[PDB]
Amino acid sequence: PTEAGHRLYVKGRHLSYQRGRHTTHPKTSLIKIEGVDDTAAANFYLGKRVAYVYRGQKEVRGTKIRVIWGKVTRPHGNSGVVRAKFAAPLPSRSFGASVRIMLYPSSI
Amino acid sequence: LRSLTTVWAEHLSDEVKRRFYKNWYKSKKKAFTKYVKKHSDNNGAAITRELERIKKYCTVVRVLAHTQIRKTPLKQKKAHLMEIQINGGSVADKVEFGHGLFEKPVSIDSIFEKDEVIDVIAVTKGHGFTGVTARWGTKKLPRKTHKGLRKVACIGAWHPSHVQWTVARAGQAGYHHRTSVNHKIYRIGKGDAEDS
Amino acid sequence: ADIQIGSSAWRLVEVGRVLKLEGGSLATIVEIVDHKRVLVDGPSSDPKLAAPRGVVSLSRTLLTPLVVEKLPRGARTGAVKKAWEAAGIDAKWKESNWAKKQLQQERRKALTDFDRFKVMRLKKQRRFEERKALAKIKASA
Amino acid sequence: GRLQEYQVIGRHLPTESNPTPALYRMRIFAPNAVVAKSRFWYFLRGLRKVKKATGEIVTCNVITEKHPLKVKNFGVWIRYDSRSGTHNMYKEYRELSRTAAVEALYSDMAARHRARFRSIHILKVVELEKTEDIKRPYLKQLVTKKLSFPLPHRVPKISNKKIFSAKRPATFA
Amino acid sequence: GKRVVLLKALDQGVLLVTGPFKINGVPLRRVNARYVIATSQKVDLAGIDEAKINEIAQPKYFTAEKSKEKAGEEKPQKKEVSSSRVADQKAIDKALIANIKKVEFLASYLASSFTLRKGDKPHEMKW
Amino acid sequence: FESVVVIDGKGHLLGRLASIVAKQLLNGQKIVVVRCEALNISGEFFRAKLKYHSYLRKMTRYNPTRGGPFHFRAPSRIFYKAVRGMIPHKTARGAAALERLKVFEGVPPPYDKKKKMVVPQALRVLRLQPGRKFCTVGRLSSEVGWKYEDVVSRLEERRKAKGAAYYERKKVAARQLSEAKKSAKVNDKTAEALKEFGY
Amino acid sequence: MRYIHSEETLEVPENVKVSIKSRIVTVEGPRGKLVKDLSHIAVNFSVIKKGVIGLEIHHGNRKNVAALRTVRTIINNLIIGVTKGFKYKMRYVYAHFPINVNVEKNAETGNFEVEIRNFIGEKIVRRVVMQPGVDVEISKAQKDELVLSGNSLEGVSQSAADIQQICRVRNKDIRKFLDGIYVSEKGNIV
RNA sequence: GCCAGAACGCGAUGAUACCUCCAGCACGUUGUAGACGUAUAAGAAUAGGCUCCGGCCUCGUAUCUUAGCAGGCGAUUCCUCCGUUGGCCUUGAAGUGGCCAGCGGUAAUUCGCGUAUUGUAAUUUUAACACGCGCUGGAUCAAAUCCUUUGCAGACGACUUAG
RNA sequence: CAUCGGUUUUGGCGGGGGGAUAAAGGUCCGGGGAACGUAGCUCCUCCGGGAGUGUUAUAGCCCCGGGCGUAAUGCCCUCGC
Ligand SMILES: [Mg+2]
Ligand SMILES: [Mg+2]
Ligand SMILES: [Mg+2]
Repeated sequence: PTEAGHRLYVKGRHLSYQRGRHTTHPKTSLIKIEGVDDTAAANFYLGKRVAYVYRGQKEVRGTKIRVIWGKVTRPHGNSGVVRAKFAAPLPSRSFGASVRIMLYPSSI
Repeated sequence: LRSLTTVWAEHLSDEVKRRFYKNWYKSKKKAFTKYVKKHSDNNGAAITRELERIKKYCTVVRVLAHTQIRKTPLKQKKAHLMEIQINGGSVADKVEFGHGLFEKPVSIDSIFEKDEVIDVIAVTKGHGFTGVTARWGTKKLPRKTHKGLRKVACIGAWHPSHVQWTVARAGQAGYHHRTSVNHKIYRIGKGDAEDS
Repeated sequence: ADIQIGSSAWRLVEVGRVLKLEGGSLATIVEIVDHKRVLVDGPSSDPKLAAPRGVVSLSRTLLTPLVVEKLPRGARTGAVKKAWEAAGIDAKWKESNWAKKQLQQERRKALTDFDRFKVMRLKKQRRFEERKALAKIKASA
Repeated sequence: GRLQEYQVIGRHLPTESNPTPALYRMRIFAPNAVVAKSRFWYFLRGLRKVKKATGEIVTCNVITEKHPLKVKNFGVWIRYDSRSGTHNMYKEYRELSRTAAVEALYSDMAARHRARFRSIHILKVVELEKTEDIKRPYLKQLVTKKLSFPLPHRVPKISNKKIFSAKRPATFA
Repeated sequence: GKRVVLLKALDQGVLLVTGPFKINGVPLRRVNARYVIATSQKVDLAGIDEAKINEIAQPKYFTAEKSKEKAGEEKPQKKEVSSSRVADQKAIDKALIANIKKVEFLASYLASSFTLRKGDKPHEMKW
Repeated sequence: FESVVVIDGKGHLLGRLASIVAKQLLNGQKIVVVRCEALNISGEFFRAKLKYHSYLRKMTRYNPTRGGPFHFRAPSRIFYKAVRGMIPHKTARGAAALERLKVFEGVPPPYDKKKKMVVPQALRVLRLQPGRKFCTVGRLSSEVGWKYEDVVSRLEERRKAKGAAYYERKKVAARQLSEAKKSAKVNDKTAEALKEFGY
Repeated sequence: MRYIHSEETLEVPENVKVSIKSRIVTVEGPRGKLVKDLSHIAVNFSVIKKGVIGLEIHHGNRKNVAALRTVRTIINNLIIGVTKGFKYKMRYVYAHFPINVNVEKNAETGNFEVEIRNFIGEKIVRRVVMQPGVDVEISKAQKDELVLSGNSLEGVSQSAADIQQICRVRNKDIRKFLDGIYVSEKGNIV
């Protein structure tokens, strides 16, 4: 029997919306990627697909797990945090939640 | 400080057992009925384990006291239960002192001496809802005052725009918990002597 | 004895001291400019350990146990290179534990997907032998 | 900013009364040539009555250090305006180039005497040929017999993104 | 997560791959080139006929009878594979597996699956 | 990165540790700080004491039972006041971020057997310049009304005594494992194969 | 200005053992052993040449260099203490009321206790407990004189100052009431 | 020392009827400030430390674990690793870990058989808690309140009593 | 997903021009100097140094000129991918 995991994605945390102190723009989200600590490393993940996986209370299409899809657009700041844009603005209660960063379309 | 464990001796009198009910007259008096099996079963190994715990771990030991209100001319039958701290030697000594005292009456003679200075703790005499002059001893107002004499005139300045906690207000007086200290004993009389 | 005291004798900053600059290069100290800056010259044939002559802040360098003996102050390139070769600094650095640790990091970063799998397989086989040895030691203890 | 050294030659515009006027050379430490020409007219106005409107810039080119790899001692004379008067001072620096010494002074004079670029005039910058020309204590201690010192304390360099460390770092690097 | 061998790039980002069915159970299959990682390990194709690489890279080969066989009216049973495709995979595997087995760990390396452990940073990992 | 981070509070500066911890809590990281009686504050202890006395004099005038500031005196609560001032605690997001933090005096179980992490950005041995003065939050708490300086002190001696005994067992295992590796009969070919792989 | 090197040296007699674990200085001599802690000053110790201990500070700002000479004298005082000891003489000064003094070594603690009665008309009793390791005697050679002896200068000097500070006059012109116990010469035992 | 006691702070103890409680198993959730290896215990100094006493110390860029239908069925082969049940000992800071018995499963090495068709990407629906339903094996047969009464108390509640 | 169009962001590559046609720098050939004075030598200690003489010797350094050399690098400005 196998004694290993099955993870094919990098782990990330939804930090916050794009904002300027007293104004926030839910259209864009800030995502922290575990292990990414500078802009030269955040360039690898540009364009990769990001998925926020949460649970609903009703069973639709034979499941309770729901997904919101997105992608990494550009680096943010100097510390490797990146801006991500999703199909719908990502929920505000999920600040600090965990997102999956797939290795989808790959240039390597 | 945290209470680690409690050990109860068997054969508790009804005076103790009434303290654990509000309707003792119609109850089944099941208090400590399943507990006495600890003293009996396995030669009281359950009680022995608890005593070993107190000696090894605890740093403060107290006994659970019990009054004999049936010996007083009071209509009450509930006894007042209490914790008394065993000040003295080592923790091992305190446990053997308390354990030997189980179910054994303790007289006031041993605890206190004739010329000892003690502190007396009780709840004072209740007076009900009383006014400002009785609660705080403020000066009474002149007899010309329109809306009452036994009052405080100014209950605060304009600012702070609140009535403060330091201003005398009517309310409850008496029935407060107090600890009166520095009381000298003059005599410890005997209940059997005819010349007390 | 008479006096028994410990020792915290650091590595001195001196003309001839070999520094390790950022990136992995080496450079001796040819003249001290300030208490925070030195003039260095890394005349090493190997491009990895070669450093151009210039001033570097001491806060960005790491002092090494290797010292170029009796190097004259302010010696130019060539004169430093002659002393660098005479002292055999390049050879001594190779056996240094810092180089071995640095080389080990480079080898691990260069591993590919196949190599990482092979590293797994060869580590598991090696671990099995050590597990047998340790169990025998404990049982026979 | 980071300063270059320019030589700027100026001249009054020739007129009928003065067909051939005099040439005025000057060495200026400036971040760029635009400022260097601005500094030239500022110094020439007070000195030789010449104004930019009635003058022309003959040339403005960079003087580069001849030996940027030799450690040399510099002595600088300046005048500056404090908050209550004007004072002349003399300082000494140990750098590689005359420009490097001048950048040091502007930071040194701002740190210690709170002076700014707009308050300092660089009168003269010279290279001390020997060691008995040094007249300051902070510079004499760097040219001793065999300078060799350790680096006590010297906290290590740890990545600011590595928030947590498993073991306590040792300050013996 | 599986590891497969690239046969031919067809068009519009579509790749024809097969991780030998007797190694990791990946049949002849089309995969878009954006959803793969191209490693530095190359398997020599000396022995695989390019003639049979064609006529299966030619389209409609995979979805020829999808519409014909879509029965879902009901003890479920596996959709039996067309005997033509079973023979086609068997023919290709003969040369491919023989070349693969000549490398000490390549046979086991292909049989395994790829996963990310703790501390593995894909932006830093070489392939 | 991790699941739960246990931070050894000894030797860290109160403010610099609090800011780092505050940001991690908002990002969604659960943090446990132990040995908060050993936290440091820069400057002479007299200034630290005077700063707390000015804090003690601020209290609601008309009713001290309501409205705070409710001056807490334990070292774990002095630190928690520093962190709470760095959180938007009046919102549901800031309220949840504070629920991720547990602060203790000493090292209570089960944290007595978990790895203790340090924050180099806040270590006073790295930050403060030599020759400058500093104090300890434990000493400041003691002289403002804390009651368990000695109870915690005795419990830590027991923990170190228990921890000390665990160390020889660890040393023996390390000594035995070194012997096993040297005495292991391993294939020669795989020896350099792993060596050229960096392992 | 920061100084790249400040240095002090201290001669160690051949009959004295000096130990410095980290910065805690232990001096062992004929008269006993003394321990001093100096972990509050950043200093480096070294052996220079056959019985001399070097003290150096590497980057000081004239406030650390000042502490360099202080440490040298403190360490030199430890060496003197275990070889020749310290002896303080104190004389009694009064105008009308003789000062009655009794000294006795406490059995439970071990420290000498100086008890002063009959200050200027005073009925109160001034009890002063000496620092550990200090011996108190009443001199027989000269009348009205105390003698304090010990290896530690801090212990001896602080003990002598405690006696002097407790004998202070109150609410009187101190230029007229020059009464108290005042420290005489501060030589050594040997 | 003394007064109050958080009515959303906590501990010990006694008895707990029922639509009950304890343990195990099984299934499910209109549950989750948000699992995916969610692995890692000396103490202490930092102008000094660790040690297997041989030596070592910027560096956690480390160590363990890491292959197999989300991981099958057999074979060859090695006594490693993991989980669980029972017994003994031990841990009180908000009680947790250690030796031994049995049972169960296991690539250090080498193979054979099965995967396909989810059709070119669509979360990888699987963990841990909490709760509910049910079954099995045991355990138990209680109080409080209203009411009448008391006056050490009381505006009314409340409180001290007694039935 | 592939191939395009518009806008934009971030990297990399090749080639030109300019300044003292960079200044430096390496090697060689010349001239002139000194010390934080290398060898040798003269003194006290001589475990370890200090003092003097001594201008390259059994290290070297500074200044000026000239070949290799139309050297390289660097900065700025540019033509493209
Ligand atoms: Mg009226
Ligand atoms: Mg385009
Ligand atoms: Mg050029």
